[PDB]
Amino acid sequence: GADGVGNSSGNWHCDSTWMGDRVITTSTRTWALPTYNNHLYKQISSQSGASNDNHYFGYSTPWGYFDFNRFHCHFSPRDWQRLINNNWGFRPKRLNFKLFNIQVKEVTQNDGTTTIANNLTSTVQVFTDSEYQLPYVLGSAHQGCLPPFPADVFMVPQYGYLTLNNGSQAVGRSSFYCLEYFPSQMLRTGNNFTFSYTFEDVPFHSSYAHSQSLDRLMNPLIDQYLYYLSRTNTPSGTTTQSRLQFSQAGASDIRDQSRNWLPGPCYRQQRVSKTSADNNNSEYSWTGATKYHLNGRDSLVNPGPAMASHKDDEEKFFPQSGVLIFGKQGSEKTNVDIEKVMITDEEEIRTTNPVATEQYGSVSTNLQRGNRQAATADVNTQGVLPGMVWQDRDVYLQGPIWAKIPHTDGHFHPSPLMGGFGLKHPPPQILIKNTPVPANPSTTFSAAKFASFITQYSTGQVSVEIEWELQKENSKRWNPEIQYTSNYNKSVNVDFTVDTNGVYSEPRPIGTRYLTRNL
Amino acid sequence: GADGVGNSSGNWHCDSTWMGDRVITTSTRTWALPTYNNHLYKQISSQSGASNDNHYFGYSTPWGYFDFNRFHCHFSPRDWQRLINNNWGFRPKRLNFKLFNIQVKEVTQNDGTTTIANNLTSTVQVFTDSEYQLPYVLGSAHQGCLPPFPADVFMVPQYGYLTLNNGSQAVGRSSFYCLEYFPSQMLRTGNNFTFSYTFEDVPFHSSYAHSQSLDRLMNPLIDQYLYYLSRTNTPSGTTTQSRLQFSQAGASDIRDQSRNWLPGPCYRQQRVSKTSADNNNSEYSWTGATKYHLNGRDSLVNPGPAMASHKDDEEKFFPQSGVLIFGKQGSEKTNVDIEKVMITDEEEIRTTNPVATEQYGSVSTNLQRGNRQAATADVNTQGVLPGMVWQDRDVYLQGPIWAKIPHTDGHFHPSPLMGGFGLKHPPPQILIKNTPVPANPSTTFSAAKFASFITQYSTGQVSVEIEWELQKENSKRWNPEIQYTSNYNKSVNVDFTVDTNGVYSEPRPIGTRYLTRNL
Amino acid sequence: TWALPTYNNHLYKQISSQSGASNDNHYFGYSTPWGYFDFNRFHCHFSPRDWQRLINNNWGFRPKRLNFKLFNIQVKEVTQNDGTTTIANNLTSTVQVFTDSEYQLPYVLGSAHQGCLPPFPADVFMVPQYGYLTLNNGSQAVGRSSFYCLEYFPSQMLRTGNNFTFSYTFEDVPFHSSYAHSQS
Amino acid sequence: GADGVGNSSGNWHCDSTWMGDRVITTSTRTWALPTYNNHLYKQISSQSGASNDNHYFGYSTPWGYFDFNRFHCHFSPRDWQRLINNNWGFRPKRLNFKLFNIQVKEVTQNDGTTTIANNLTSTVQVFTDSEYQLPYVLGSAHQGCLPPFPADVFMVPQYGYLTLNNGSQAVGRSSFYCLEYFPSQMLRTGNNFTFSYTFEDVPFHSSYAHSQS
Repeated sequence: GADGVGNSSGNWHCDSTWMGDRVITTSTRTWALPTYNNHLYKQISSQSGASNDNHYFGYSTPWGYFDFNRFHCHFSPRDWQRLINNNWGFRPKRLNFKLFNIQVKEVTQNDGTTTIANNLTSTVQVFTDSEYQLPYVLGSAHQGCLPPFPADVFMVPQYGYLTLNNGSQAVGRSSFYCLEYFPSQMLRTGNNFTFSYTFEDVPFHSSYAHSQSLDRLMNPLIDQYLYYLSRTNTPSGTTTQSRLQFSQAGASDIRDQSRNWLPGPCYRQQRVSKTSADNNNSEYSWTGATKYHLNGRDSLVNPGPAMASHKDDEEKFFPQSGVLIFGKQGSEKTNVDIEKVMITDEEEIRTTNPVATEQYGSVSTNLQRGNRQAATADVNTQGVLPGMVWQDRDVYLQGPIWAKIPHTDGHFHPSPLMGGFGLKHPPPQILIKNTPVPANPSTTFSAAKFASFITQYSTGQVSVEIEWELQKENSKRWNPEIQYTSNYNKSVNVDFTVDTNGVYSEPRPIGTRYLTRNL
Repeated sequence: GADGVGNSSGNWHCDSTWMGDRVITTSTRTWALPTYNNHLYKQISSQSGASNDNHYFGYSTPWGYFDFNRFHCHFSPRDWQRLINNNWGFRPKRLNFKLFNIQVKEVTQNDGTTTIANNLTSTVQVFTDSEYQLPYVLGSAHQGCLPPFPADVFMVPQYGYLTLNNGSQAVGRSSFYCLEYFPSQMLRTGNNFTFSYTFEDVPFHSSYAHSQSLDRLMNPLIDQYLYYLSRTNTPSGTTTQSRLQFSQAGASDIRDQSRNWLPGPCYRQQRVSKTSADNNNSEYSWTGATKYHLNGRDSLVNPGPAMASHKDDEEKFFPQSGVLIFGKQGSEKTNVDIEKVMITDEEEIRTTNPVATEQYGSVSTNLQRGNRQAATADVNTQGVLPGMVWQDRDVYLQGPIWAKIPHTDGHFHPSPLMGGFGLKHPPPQILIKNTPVPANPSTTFSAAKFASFITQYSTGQVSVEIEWELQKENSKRWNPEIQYTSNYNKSVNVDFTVDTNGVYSEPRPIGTRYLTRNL
Repeated sequence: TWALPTYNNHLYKQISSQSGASNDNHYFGYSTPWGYFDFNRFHCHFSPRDWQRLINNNWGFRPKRLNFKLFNIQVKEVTQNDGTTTIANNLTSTVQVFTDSEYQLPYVLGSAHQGCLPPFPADVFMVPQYGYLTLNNGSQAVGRSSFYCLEYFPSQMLRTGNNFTFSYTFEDVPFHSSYAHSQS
Repeated sequence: GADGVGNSSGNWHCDSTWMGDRVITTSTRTWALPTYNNHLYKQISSQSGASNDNHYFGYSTPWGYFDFNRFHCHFSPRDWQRLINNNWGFRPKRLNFKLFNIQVKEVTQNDGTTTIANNLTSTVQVFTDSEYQLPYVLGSAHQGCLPPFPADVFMVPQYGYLTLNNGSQAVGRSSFYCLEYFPSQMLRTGNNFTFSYTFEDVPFHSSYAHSQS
């Protein structure tokens, strides 16, 4: 804190710089914090009637929180292009955070019109847990981000959490956390708040696409010295007899060649098309879904393991849940049409990961003999076999930056499914509250709890700064790369700009992988 | 060794201390060592008639060995409760071992009654391999532990080993080890023996249970910004037509929400019930078992991969082999009833690992089209997919502490299946023998091998000390934890105490995980 | 977080029992405008979980030392004009606080009255009024009964930006016994 | 412990001296220790039929114990008379204790007559709790004192204890103590044992009678 009431508690830094190695990003927004719940905790549970897998049990706090998990908070559409086109990889070294210029208003509903006036003595209290002692809500891809466009004002979302349940009823192991029981900093008008954070080592995200499929690793000019079994039986006469022949695989085959590697694992998806006439007429939405079954209830697998989507020369098809889906500007919550959503497309992983809608391969069912013919079956699911390789999912732009690895005895390969950077100790949650002000107590002592409070809210500015590390590309490719370009044709509205009514919108999803590497 | 015959070679430390960080444990027992095999090695094989998977080939040595692999050796029932209730994790830093007060008796069977007298000149010889050159028998959960109750006397078990076989016949690669070909220390009455050992780094065992299921990671109060496909077709008229709608998943669904993680892998089990009337009438014991097939013979998977057992609000069911089973005091070897065994229950892993008796999930079989409806199948088995998490099995109390990782080119996540700590260099085996004494050779030279020896046995005391490291809990949970408590009601006998005949017994299994953490 | 009303309209009053009453129900005393803070109860200082390190893990405990303070004082004035009240800051108003520490007042604490700090940290509570009793005969005072004016102590007058602190040290006291005996 | 098997582990001090201020007393006895219970603990309870106030619940250990709680152990009838006639008060400042010359015999019941022979390799194990962690049996005025007359030989009594009961049945708070779970010193033939102790301040006992009512 500092001097106040007529002295600002901070300026607007809010700029982006590029040092040739690392990137430094800063952004600033204006927020408004209501009082939630009327200053009291409440338990919340699902409805009486409900599906067995829709039940939940939890609590809802008066507190509220700041979240920037999304890139578009930290990157303009132009700054995003110093990154994509020019770089193979990037990772989040370090960040910095602060709040300033806090001011608290009180409102009076007298008569039919409200009035709003400053309360200079009121306070706001803020803390960051940083010991990871609370349930961690971030990384679930909720709403309430800092707006992508710097001039908008946003509303701070409410905080809540869930724990173990049986039906709609709690179990004995379920925990209840009172946020009032942490140390926090009470901020009056002239006071300000700061903290800084340091990311743990994490591998770079890969913004390259491969220039070679795992099918073809070799030169066609030279034959292998290994043999495979080419032909099972021979035409000895008008009737064939069994004779085993062997061959060496050259450029005329290439399906029969020996290899050191296999594609990544798969957990299979249903296929649907964007053309409405192609798809079947029924509800398969839930029945045809791919699911995992945990403790007697089923849960859809929305992102799934990373897989190529539409195969080759079919754009029309995408896996049912297998992809991320973003909404356009101003889309309603429920039952919205096809042209309102923006469906992501991942074709860049064809070279390693298998297509989401097709089988991994085929495997031999039985042992052949003289009188019993061979047989085989398609394998729809694979775990990880020694000697396989894969890629991860794009981070895109408006998608999530990081997620927290659960605390467990084992985990295989931490990278999270939606995208981005798995962290064992991610950026800590920041929680904020309006301190309650009692209103006009009775003259005689009571001992009952106060039901009456002054109605008030607060507002101010918030600033975030992150340092990013870059991985440059060095490549001998002769011919030019594919780049991200805005169309040069004329239009009614420019892309990624405000319209005539002052509404900022994002036309399309933008993925991170354009530049090409060889496998 | 030291001065002897009238001077003791050691005292009894045998105590437990708690330093606030690490635990130090000591225990002392009295043992008796017979001579086995009549001082000679023998090969042993399975019976002539036998199942193809019951064959074995091996050897049986005169030597015998000390094993403490079990916690109840090192922990009383009370000492076990500063650990469980007060701590999140513990691991075995260091240990210490010694033998002392050796005395050797010789017995004469003359007439119809034996007499037993000291032999002061006889010796006992002891060694520890420590280079891991012998077959390692420990970790197979055999009998012969130090007794749990300090006042009992125990018998030292015989040592043997198995190697490659074909049928009941040996192969050419099978190895034969003569324990006489190691250096050993010959201990006479006044002599004593010691060595110490240091555990390699191993991750803490997790004595917490999770307060959140992997289903629910998020706050119900806020909607996601991601979309899923809610409804496949639309009622355009008395007949429906295909139209794709999308939706955002809030608290009213939660089965459709996007997630960054998946449950652990599964290899499925058959389900049985404790109520006798429920189960089917037949022998499915072997036929309905889950098995793995190695070199043309089948082997039951007794512990299996770690899984939750009875699901939710069904206690009555447990997986067929999927759990550990302990016997009560004085239970016979074969065909014992249901109320004699103590069946362990693992419900604490529901939040991550899937139930042992149910499928992992469902996967799409085929590609839909206009005229072909969607279809899907249940997946009964999963390997490890990137981005899954799981937990390990409880160590309990009377179960095994550690096991030795096999020496191999690769192994995934070493932790062993029964429970406890996988070690690449575990505590070395200690082997002990009675030195043979010839009896009255003939007056004329023979050159035949001696068939006649003095009949004798030895006894003494043994002491073990282990240092344990503790991991304290720091938690903001408001409401109280579940703890382990002995019932306060009156009873004929107290639990974990001797009866009226002086027989110590353990009433129930005690697992290590009570205190709760958030996922 | 607390809220302090003005009691009695800024004046002392003597109080006595009712005219008709049982001989053992009579009392004589005074009621002050002042009000007081009391935490005499454990649930103020211990959550239900923190209470379980103590019980399960320990034979005895005693209160070595304590520390106390008040901060973020703000004073509101209310206007009853018409049918609806309005409430606004008075920035120049003060609040005055003292601790006797010489044990010169009647000591009300330890009688297990209401008005503790709430057990749950998010609640707001109301500061209770202070009063005391002295010798009586029937409903009438005796000559030895004493009258204490709290205005006659030194106190600290706290305006909006001011704060208050003091600390205290317990005298030696034997541990409380949280064991039960295993032998009769 | 020390050298043994042909070397004594201690002498007989066993004397009384008077310094004009403080008294120093010493006494020595010979003991015999049987094995009790056949090397195992047993719970013990009262009989089925019994009065409500005669019920008890407890355990009986294989262990046995030394007790001198009685003056006649430490005072002859003559030494008792400097004290009484010549003094107003006395209190127990300090004590010292030891065991020595341990020898272990083994017995064979063969035929109709027993034989008894030395076992030189056998041991005896002794400890003192000193942290007061066991039930304290002493001070209940049981039998088994060191004899008053120095030439007698005595038998070491068995140890046992009681805890909470309801009827003849145990309650949940009742405790079970295994004496094997203490550190102890294992004494072979040539070994010996010692410890010393210091009394806390206690007021003198009053050996005067009043000359005024």
